[PDB]
Order: sequence, then C-alpha cells, then structure tokens
Amino acid sequence: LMQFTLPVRLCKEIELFHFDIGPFENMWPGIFVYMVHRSCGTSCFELEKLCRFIMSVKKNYRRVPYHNWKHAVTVAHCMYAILQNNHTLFTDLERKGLLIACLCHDLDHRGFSNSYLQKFDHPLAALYSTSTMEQHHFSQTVSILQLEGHNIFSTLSSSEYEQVLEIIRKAIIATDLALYFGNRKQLEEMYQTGSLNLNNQSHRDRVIGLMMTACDLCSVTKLWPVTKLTANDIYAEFWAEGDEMKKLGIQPIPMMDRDKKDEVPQGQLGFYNAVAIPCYTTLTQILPPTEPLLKACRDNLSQWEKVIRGEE
Ligand SMILES: Cc1nc2c(S(C)(=O)=O)cc(CCc3nc(N4CCCC4)nn3C)nn2c1C
Ligand SMILES: [Mg+2]
Ligand SMILES: [Zn+2]
Repeated sequence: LMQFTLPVRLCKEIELFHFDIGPFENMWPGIFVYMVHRSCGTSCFELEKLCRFIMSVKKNYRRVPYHNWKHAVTVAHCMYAILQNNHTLFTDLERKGLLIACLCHDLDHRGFSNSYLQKFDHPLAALYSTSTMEQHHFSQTVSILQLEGHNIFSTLSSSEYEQVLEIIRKAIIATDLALYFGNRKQLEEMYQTGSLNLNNQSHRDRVIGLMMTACDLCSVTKLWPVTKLTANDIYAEFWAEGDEMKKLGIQPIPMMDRDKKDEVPQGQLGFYNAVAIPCYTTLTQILPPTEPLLKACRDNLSQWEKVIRGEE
C-alpha cells in the first residue's frame, strides 16, 4: 500500500519541533497525511476520505494574514512532534483526534478576536457567549465531518466516535487563550502537590488543553527568522482589528493599535514572560521530552531582548 514520503531534508526536519512547513502551499496536505500516517498509522483513516476532509478543511480557512491554512498545518505539526516524543502516553483515539483538532482548530477564522465580535455584536456573539470563535470552529468541524464522503471516523463504534468528537471539542475550546491562564495554574498546582494523575480523565483533559495552547503558540518556538516574520502576520491582523475598534468609536488595546508599532519589541517581552514561557515551562514539567519547545522559546525571548538593546 501507499506510504507518503517527503524529500530528505523534510523527512529529517519534520521530526524536530522547530520545523517550518515552507512556502509551498501544495505540499501542506501531503505533510499532514505523512504526519497522520506516522503518528497514528496508515490504518487510521481511509486515504480518499482523509484527502477529501483535508481539502474541505482548507477551503474553509480564509485568506487572512495569520489565522489561515498555514497556521492550521503548523499547529498540527507541533502536535505531531509532541505525540512522537511521547509515544506511549497517548491513547489511539487521542492520536486520531488531536491532529484533526489541530488542523480544524481555527476553521473559518475571520482575523478578529472574541472581544471584537462581542463589541461589533456579530451574530456568533449571541449564538456563543464565551469562547465565541472556538465554538464556531468546532461547529465548522462537525459540519465538514458530516459532508458526504467526509466521515474519516466512520470505522469507529458510536461510543468511540462520541469520545473522539469530545476530545476534539475540548481540544478546540482549550485554544481560547482566556481559558489557558487558569488551566495552566491548576496544572502547575497538581504537578507541584503531586496530585497530577494521567488516569484521571479531567486531568488528561487539562494536559491536552495545555498541549493545544503550546501548539497554537508554536510561532515563538521557531528559528528566529521564522518567529520574527510570523510576528509581522500576527500584528497585521491585530492592527486591522484595532482599525475596526476605532471605527466603532473604541480605543483598541495597545497590542492592536498600529500607532504603537515602535513598542512591538517590549510587547513581545511581556507576552513571552506572561504567556509563552509559563506555557512551555509547565508543559516541560508534565511532558519532559517537550523541553526543546521551552529552549526555543527562551532563545526567541533573548532575540527580542537583543532587538530592544539595539544589537538587532
Ligand atoms: C505566537 C504568538 N501569539 C501571540 C499573541 S496571542 C496568543 O494573544 O495570539 C499575542 C501577541 C502580542 C503580544 C503583545 N504585543 C503588545 N504590544 C504591541 C505593541 C504595543 C503592545 N502587547 N502584547 C501583549 N504576540 N503573539 C505571538 C508572537
Ligand atoms: Mg483560535
Ligand atoms: Zn490558532
């Protein structure tokens, strides 16, 4: 049967946490199938249903600067690297669910925060009062799973299907960063008082939530030139949202005000110190073989410090 294979440099570097999937959009589906096949098996999904699923998922990501199809596949590769470094820790259903959740986690993102949708009074803000975009992404995921010929989970029992859709729902909701701060504190406490227990389902759920935040933020774990150019896309969105806040008669927060372009380096410091480093530190305590993500994060913080010192 039909293995996907990658050129040599990608075959070796895809295994590393800091891999960048590259600028050739047409290779991203093959990269994803490659990662399914190694992390899950050639048996996990029917190739034709999987291919069809991946292509409808792509079609439902919008042409926005950051929250686009490249982000989806990027977050899926970080999950691949976590799963492959922690072979025996995860169930077969988790292996199945988590790469799908990662590919799907920002489906139909419009380039605006939950907060902007609430202030604009978008219909989605009435349908979903918290984690607005994330409930939308999970909804789009179910929609695409229900298209004819798209049920990649059709070989699972009813109860196994319900479990996988529940891993996916929780993994996608956990990407709402408003939820991360508390998830991470609870995990920091359970790990330190030694109550953390991977047989407890509500504990796995938290650990998979943190994994989701870690994959989602994985821009900060790349080689410096990747990190730095990705920040440009991240701000291109924030600043467009800022413009849209000013159109509603609202001062955006500094993060979203393009008049604060000059403070970016200091904004990245606060973000590495308040969000990124805590994220990868707690993740490395729970899952020691994820340490290269923390190391890469720390290398990038120290590059932002250099930019501030005028050394860059
Ligand atoms: C992967 C990645 N995720 C993010 C996010 S997130 C997870 O919210 O999506 C936010 C940020 C912006 C952080 C920030 N910038 C500023 N300023 C800009 C100039 C004035 C103030 N303040 N703050 C807090 N960066 N980022 C990165 C590199
Ligand atoms: Mg999101
Ligand atoms: Zn995302």
